[PDB]
Amino acid sequence: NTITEVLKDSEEDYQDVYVCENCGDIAAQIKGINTCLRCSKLNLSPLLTKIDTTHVSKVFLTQMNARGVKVKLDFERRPPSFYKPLDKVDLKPSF
Amino acid sequence: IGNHISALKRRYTRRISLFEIAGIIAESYNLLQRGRLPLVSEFSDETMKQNMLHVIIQEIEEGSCPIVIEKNGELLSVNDFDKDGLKFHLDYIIKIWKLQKRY
Amino acid sequence: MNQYNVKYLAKILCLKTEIARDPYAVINRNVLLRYTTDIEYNDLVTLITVRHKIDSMKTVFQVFNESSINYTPVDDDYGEPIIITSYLQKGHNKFPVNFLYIDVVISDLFPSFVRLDTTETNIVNSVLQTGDGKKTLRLPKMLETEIVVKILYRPNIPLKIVRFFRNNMVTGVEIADRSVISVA
Amino acid sequence: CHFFSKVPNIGTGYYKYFIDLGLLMRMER
Amino acid sequence: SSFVTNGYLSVTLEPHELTLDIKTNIRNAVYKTYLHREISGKMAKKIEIREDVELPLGEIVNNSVVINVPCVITYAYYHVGDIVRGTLNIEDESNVTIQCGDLICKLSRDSGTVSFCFFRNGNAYDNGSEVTAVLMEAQQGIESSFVFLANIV
Ligand SMILES: [Zn+2]
Repeated sequence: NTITEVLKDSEEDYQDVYVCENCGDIAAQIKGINTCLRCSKLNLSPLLTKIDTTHVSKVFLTQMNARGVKVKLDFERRPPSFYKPLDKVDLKPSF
Repeated sequence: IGNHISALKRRYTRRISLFEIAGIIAESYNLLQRGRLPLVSEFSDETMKQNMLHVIIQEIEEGSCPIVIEKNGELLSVNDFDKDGLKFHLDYIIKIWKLQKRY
Repeated sequence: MNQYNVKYLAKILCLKTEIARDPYAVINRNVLLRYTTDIEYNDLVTLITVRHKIDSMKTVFQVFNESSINYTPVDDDYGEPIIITSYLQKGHNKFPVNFLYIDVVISDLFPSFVRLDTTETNIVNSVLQTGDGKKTLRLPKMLETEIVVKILYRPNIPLKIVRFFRNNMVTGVEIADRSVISVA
Repeated sequence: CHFFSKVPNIGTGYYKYFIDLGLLMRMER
Repeated sequence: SSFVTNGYLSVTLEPHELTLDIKTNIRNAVYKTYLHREISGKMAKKIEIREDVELPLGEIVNNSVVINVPCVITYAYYHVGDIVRGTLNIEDESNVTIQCGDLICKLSRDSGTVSFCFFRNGNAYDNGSEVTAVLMEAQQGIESSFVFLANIV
């Protein structure tokens, strides 16, 4: 956690940023509505999801997109989990 | 013979080290600092005049710690680990905290 | 095939005899203490007779060059010709000349190895699982063409895991395992 | 993990943490 | 034109909301993030919280908690060819719309005219008049309402 927080942007510089799960573009905000221009132009309705990354990461990915490389991100949708009681274990020796 | 090894490994899962207890304390302390509700017994207006670390240790000891940890494909509360190891690590941690003026 | 590398191969054709007798024996230098060998050299067919001291049982190997192979079973024959080849190739009875430039078995770098039986295999497989569903770890790899695999070969027992007793400077002996991957 | 601002699977981060809301929802004002 | 399902809705809570007002916060968040929004071509017109099944564990992410609330969802949707009726609305010379209970119909430019507002598609329609239309093409919804390019019936 220490290094994770050291390498991150200051918590006071947070803001809401959305990403299109289809092409990886940072969704723009037009009239208060989140919209991916590229996918809207193609008559698609992709999911927009919130991310929390550093600014330099966005700069790097955009510059990589300039050279022609498309970078796409998926997100984890693990099914829900439930806690179950567990029997006791001793672990001491027989002395 | 696979069942025997599976049982031995399940028992092995219950041992506790510094990393796990430190992580549990970190999660509980962060959530409490940012404003959740303490789950101690006899909660009252006097509970807010104590030290938050005393509150966390009390919650752990009386079995009302909400943090659940996943170790080897299972989900364990802080009370499912071996009790003696929990006492061992907590004693060490409380000593060093007292040296730091936290406890 | 010359007059020297046959004396190196006669030692490998005692570990092979041991494995023929007992497929679950541990193989290392010391096995040679239980066998004796007699060699009759020739430029066409070489004869190697291996004898087990206690049992007094004989095994006769016929060694040919790759180019010229004229094999006919004889008394107490091992049942399959031994072939010395120019390069490394698949087959438990084919040995490259690269393997026979020195006396291999008695070097300090020759391994100590064994084949696991079914119970030990089940124990290893169970130990490898991560406990989270069916996800499992993998043992490191070793090619199918190694001399170790050639020595450990039985026609009706596929070989999947090999156990090594490593020399360890601080604990004496250590145990490791490897998985055999095919070569095309 | 460093690229995407995630917690490395090292030390304290080697495990995954949840919060059990069962007890909290069993309390009534 | 609608159906009902049982499913989990994911939601995010802050630590300061983990108090005795937990159920209220869960309900408010679920409504705020799924009440009248169109997602994947469908809308969730009515949401019921089970209140009778075990709640799954919550996942701690950075400084927030993620919860899968079980619910029974009443989904509604529209397709091309449906006939709807709604109040006409004109904001400028180029933007003319029809407002319904949960549907918005957009009229193509080469269908009528705006003058004064009033609309002339062969008949005079006053600003706020009720007109019938048929959906032709779909788009992305806005401010919790369906959007469709439609022509006046
Ligand atoms: Zn897109």
